[PDB]
Amino acid sequence: THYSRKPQVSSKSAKAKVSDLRCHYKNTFETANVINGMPLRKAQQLYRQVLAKTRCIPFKRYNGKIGRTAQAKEWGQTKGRWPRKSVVAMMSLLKNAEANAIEKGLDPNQMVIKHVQVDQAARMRRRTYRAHGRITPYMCSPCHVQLFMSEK
RNA sequence: AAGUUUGAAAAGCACUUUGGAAAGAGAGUGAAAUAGAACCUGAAGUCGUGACAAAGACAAUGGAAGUACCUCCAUUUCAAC
RNA sequence: UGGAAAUGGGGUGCCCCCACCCGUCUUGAAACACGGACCAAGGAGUCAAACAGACGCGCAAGGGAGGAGAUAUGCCA
RNA sequence: UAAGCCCAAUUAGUGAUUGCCCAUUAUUCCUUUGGUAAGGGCGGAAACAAAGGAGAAAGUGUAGCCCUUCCGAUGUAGAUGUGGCCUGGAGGUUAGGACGAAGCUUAUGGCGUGAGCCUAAGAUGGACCGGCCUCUAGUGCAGAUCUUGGUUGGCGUAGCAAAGAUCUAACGGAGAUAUACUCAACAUGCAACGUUGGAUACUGGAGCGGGGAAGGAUUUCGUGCCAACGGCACUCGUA
RNA sequence: AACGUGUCGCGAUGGAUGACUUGGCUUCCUAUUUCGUUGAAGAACGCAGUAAAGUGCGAUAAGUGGUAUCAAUUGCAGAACAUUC
RNA sequence: UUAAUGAGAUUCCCUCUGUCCCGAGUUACUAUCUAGCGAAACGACAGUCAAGGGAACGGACUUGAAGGGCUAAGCGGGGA
RNA sequence: CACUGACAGGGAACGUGAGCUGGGUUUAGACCGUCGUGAGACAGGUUGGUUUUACCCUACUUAGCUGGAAAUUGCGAGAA
Ligand SMILES: [Mg+2]
Ligand SMILES: [Mg+2]
Ligand SMILES: [Mg+2]
Ligand SMILES: [Mg+2]
Ligand SMILES: [Mg+2]
Ligand SMILES: [Mg+2]
Ligand SMILES: [Mg+2]
Ligand SMILES: [Mg+2]
Ligand SMILES: [Mg+2]
Ligand SMILES: [Mg+2]
Ligand SMILES: [Mg+2]
Ligand SMILES: [Mg+2]
Ligand SMILES: [Mg+2]
Ligand SMILES: [Mg+2]
Ligand SMILES: [Mg+2]
Ligand SMILES: [Mg+2]
Ligand SMILES: [Mg+2]
Ligand SMILES: [Mg+2]
Ligand SMILES: [Mg+2]
Ligand SMILES: [Mg+2]
Ligand SMILES: [Mg+2]
Ligand SMILES: [Mg+2]
Ligand SMILES: [Mg+2]
Ligand SMILES: [Mg+2]
Ligand SMILES: [Mg+2]
Ligand SMILES: [Mg+2]
Ligand SMILES: [Mg+2]
Ligand SMILES: [Mg+2]
Ligand SMILES: [Mg+2]
Ligand SMILES: [Mg+2]
Ligand SMILES: [Mg+2]
Ligand SMILES: [Mg+2]
Ligand SMILES: [Mg+2]
Ligand SMILES: [Mg+2]
Ligand SMILES: [Mg+2]
Ligand SMILES: [Mg+2]
Ligand SMILES: [Mg+2]
Ligand SMILES: [Mg+2]
Ligand code: NA
Ligand code: NA
Repeated sequence: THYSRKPQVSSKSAKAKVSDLRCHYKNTFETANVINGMPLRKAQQLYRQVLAKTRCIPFKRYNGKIGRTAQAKEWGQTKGRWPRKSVVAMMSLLKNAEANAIEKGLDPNQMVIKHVQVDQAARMRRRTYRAHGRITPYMCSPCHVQLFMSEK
């Protein structure tokens, strides 16, 4: 078993995924979730504008004590950020899904994202040095991402 | 500390395509890939996603008796019965 | 004789009423007394010897070995 | 003109006797369980094919041999009983399994006061194992500042602030000038890297100069490479 | 509205359980059974076509000689008395 | 008892001043916002008050008074 | 000792140490007196002697977003 959900019509759908991405899971969770119901072209425009810092990514769940901004009002929030490392990773994933649709013989201008899921992957371990001769964990948290889109 | 315990047999994924690569989407081997490499089974705890139920502020949990809605459950009945 | 009715179970919400946090020492705990983030696996009246009582079994003015030997026996501690 | 205090009533000089509300108490009915428990039955009366039915054990304890009757029932420390429940192995006996064993999952119901037992489904698994009578033991977990492994809120938070510092163009590189429509360009690909040439600074001869001992032992050099490591980054490196 | 709560289907992280066992522990028996200056036990360094560890071996170095057997060893090279060189 | 000496203990005087009357203004690095990276302590469950009684100082109990939800920067009354 | 209208008395864990300070009291060094054979003692004197942590909940101070009268539902209807 691969994907937690199944497209309505398989012959008019494209899929993509990536494992052990080495981006912060909490940052990638917010970046991927905002495009869940959007058309493919509209999702790609949003990521370009986030890199230009004219629009932001809303942080809805993992947002404890982050800054407030005026660009979060269009999402009905007050807190948002511009995580560039997560954005460029999601840009590559959309290109792969677009390539799969063209190979099948579909129109990328008529595709709508219908499924986005981000999960925690296995962690990697480093160490840090504290006062009074203590050693304490210094961990990294990568993530898995999967998605598919369907033609309207 | 640590069973290299995949599979009967490596037959360990030729080839197309997107990517700098890692990899993804197809195709194929095999009874099984939900057996893809330290790979039999794969629990608890924790997390993501979809559908649904609602819900002020009485921390939450709990008892007793009803009601609204649901029920991949059980049993009974279907003709001067 | 059906995508049937009915009666019991099961699930979630709601209403009226009821309802102090577990384990422990202590005369007295809910306590401003101590141990208490979650789960899996592990974790504590045992073996031997002397004595006594209750109960079961064999024999009885007798009861019973132990060590050892002998041959079925050269499969059989 | 009490909903206060002291007396006194029960529908009021009309006719005689109990105004009303609330218990794990009292009376009564149903069911369970145990007795210093109390009784009865247990020689199969006779007769009876489908197309009135079953049962009837001489019995401590059961799915209690059956029926009738009476009484008691809470409890820390503690004692005892249970044809009382559950786990690993042994002697017997009786079954199951590739038409799918063990294990695992549950808005799968049924049974039992309960410990628990059994069935259903798996769109799970792939080779062993259940019941009954005896025997045996390293035989049942919620907590011991318990042991070992894993996870987790705090949390994208505290912070990554001594030693003054970099700027520019051109090469290199996948690391860019990366767009669906509209459209001239900005308002839709950001940030970051090595080398060379310029510019600007620092060390300031008790030097981030050039050589040795102790200690280290290939860290030296060239080419390549960027999975992990250099707590930011790398096309670079004592990797 | 959002955050948050609850139940169900699916998926992650994690490595428990079951089945398996060339290992351990314990109890018995047999005998022409007990090392070294004729240099032992232990320590070091080396040896393969390819060879880091481990195993075996010692410049005759993953081994020479003899007896028995009877066609392999194998990741890839290489070699090729069968009457048994 | 003692000249010289003392990061030794003590009292007064001159000079001096933000020690104070009584505070005000400026600078570098922080805190604060962003990109990358990323912990610990602690953690029964939780978290609005007044009086009452109670192991004689309650977040939970009795009777009253408050209380729409979610958040950013600070603070040091309580969490005996 | 002065000024003034006057220089009243008390509580708040003998209010207030993750607010400060550390002079006193009360470790380890050392001197004196008295006591003890002695090691040592003295609510007797003297000198020198580390003051740790907030990023959690609440309270308080400011600073933002946002539903809602059956206080999220009923279609359950009330106009100062
Ligand atoms: Mg902060
Ligand atoms: Mg440090
Ligand atoms: Mg399998
Ligand atoms: Mg597996
Ligand atoms: Mg799980
Ligand atoms: Mg209670
Ligand atoms: Mg006491
Ligand atoms: Mg108690
Ligand atoms: Mg108290
Ligand atoms: Mg104690
Ligand atoms: Mg005799
Ligand atoms: Mg009775
Ligand atoms: Mg009793
Ligand atoms: Mg055992
Ligand atoms: Mg459940
Ligand atoms: Mg035990
Ligand atoms: Mg356990
Ligand atoms: Mg920060
Ligand atoms: Mg900084
Ligand atoms: Mg600092
Ligand atoms: Mg500096
Ligand atoms: Mg650029
Ligand atoms: Mg330059
Ligand atoms: Mg020098
Ligand atoms: Mg780094
Ligand atoms: Mg020689
Ligand atoms: Mg109070
Ligand atoms: Mg009120
Ligand atoms: Mg705050
Ligand atoms: Mg405080
Ligand atoms: Mg007082
Ligand atoms: Mg203090
Ligand atoms: Mg204080
Ligand atoms: Mg002092
Ligand atoms: Mg003396
Ligand atoms: Mg002093
Ligand atoms: Mg309404
Ligand atoms: Mg209305
Ligand atoms: Na000089
Ligand atoms: Na408390």
